[PDB]
Amino acid sequence: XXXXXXXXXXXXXXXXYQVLREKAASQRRDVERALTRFMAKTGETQSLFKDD
Amino acid sequence: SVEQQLYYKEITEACVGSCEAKRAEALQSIATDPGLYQMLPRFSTFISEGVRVNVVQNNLALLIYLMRMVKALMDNPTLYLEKYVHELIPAVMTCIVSRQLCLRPDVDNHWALRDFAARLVAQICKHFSTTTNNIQSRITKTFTKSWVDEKTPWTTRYGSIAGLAELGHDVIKTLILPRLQQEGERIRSVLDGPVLSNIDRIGADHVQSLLLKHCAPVLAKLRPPPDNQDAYRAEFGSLGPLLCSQVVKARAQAALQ
Amino acid sequence: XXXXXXXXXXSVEQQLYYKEITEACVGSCEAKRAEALQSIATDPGLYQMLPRFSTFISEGVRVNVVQNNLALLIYLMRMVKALMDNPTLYLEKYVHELIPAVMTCIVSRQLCLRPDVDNHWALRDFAARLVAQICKHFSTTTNNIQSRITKTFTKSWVDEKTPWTTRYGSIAGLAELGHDVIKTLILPRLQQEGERIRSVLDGPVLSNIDRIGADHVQSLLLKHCAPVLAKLRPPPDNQDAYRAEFGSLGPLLCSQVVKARAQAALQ
Repeated sequence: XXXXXXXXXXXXXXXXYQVLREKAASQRRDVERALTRFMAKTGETQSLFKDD
Repeated sequence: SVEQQLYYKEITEACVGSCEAKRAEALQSIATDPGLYQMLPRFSTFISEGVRVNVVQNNLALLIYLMRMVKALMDNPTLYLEKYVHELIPAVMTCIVSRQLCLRPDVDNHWALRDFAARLVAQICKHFSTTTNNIQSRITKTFTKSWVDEKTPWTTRYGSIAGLAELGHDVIKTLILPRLQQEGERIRSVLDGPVLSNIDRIGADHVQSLLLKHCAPVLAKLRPPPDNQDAYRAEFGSLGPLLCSQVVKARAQAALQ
Repeated sequence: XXXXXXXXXXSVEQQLYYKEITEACVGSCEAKRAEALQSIATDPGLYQMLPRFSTFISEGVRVNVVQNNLALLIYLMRMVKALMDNPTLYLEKYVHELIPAVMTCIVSRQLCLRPDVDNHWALRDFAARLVAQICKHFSTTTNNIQSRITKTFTKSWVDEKTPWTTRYGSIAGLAELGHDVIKTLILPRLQQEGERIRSVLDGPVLSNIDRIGADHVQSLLLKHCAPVLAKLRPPPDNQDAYRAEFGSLGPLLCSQVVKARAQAALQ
């Protein structure tokens, strides 16, 4: 079969349930902290310590 | 959800508005993002179509904004940029095109600043010629058909020379060396004849600047540094002896270590 | 608008065939080894289990250069040999992520064990032999092959205070380039490398790893360089020829000249 016949490649299952929703929720946390850092250094800023 | 387009909203609005600290802070934001993707498809799509807009609109400030945006996309050590690169590469190289349709004067040097963008090109290909090997062949054929022909404006020739320049060493050694002298004669025809195409005049002038002050070191390696006037004879006069003078400068820069 | 999911260049069948290729490249049974070697060298029209194959073959080369393991080295280098003789699969477009792995196999620090550097010299011999098989096909074009590898080994030979594995790999690669190559190169490097010999020999206080290494290296490259000047010079005046070759070649150069006269008498 290694020369004559052929096959088909789908190649991406990735269906690991808890791992999937870990990916999604971790990404949501990322976008949270990203926009936080952005408007953090963007707008009027007051701190918790001095100069953070 | 919501925060997707929230983040998208304010980072595009900072990408367009000229709040310069917020500008640079958005750039360092994108550069320092753990796990900013899935915004990436909409991101790049915006980049492509805003490029087309500002091609039609000829707003150089938005152009350097988008180029810094691409630079920031490049500098994530998380962003597997791969599958989307086919949108950036037009959006890159079309910025190395446009039909001289801004105002002239300073834009020439801003054309030079678009060569900054050409730096990005090499900073693409080093990470992305990993293909069923496609990318470098594609871009170099593109620059080749750019570089060879006539009916080729100074925007086109200038930026193509710039992109090959950013591709580096043996690109210049193999590809720019041959019709070096012929395009030097093209500029010599731009020289010494008519006067009032000063777009084209100063265009070819900082073309000469690109050629000399990028193409010196490969000849400094190859051609041994006697015979300045003969090197002018060996490389059509005009680059010499500033070819050899810049070669002396480059040998000094090498010996400075 | 979400596009249809992709499909690779492979089939599942031929990628499992590829996995057989790889694990036979691992293969301890030399029957499986030779089966793999013949399967490489005589599958024309394969062409599509090309570069991906060769690409992280070269990546495995880098990783095992780090791992410093001669068995993976000899397996990959005979693999590249069998790649070189499968005549349909043209090398040109896919050259430029392969040849540096060969030269990294040439250069240095193939150090599994210090008493076991012995096989690595033969590895370098085989490697430079492979480079010699490369160089007869590709330098018509852009001269990466001849000019870059020659100037590479040139400035590599110039590199003082480097381990002698570098020196051996350099001079062996220059040896494999040909008769007239060495005729150019080891014309001054005859007595200059003789100066290197008697810097090594009658040299240090004690470093017998480096002593025995560089000593057999100099001996190997001596009698391997010998057929050039044997074809060049007539075999008269061995006492003068040792003066013409800084002494240390004498009379091992003269013994090799006697061997060359014997090889001529075999004709």
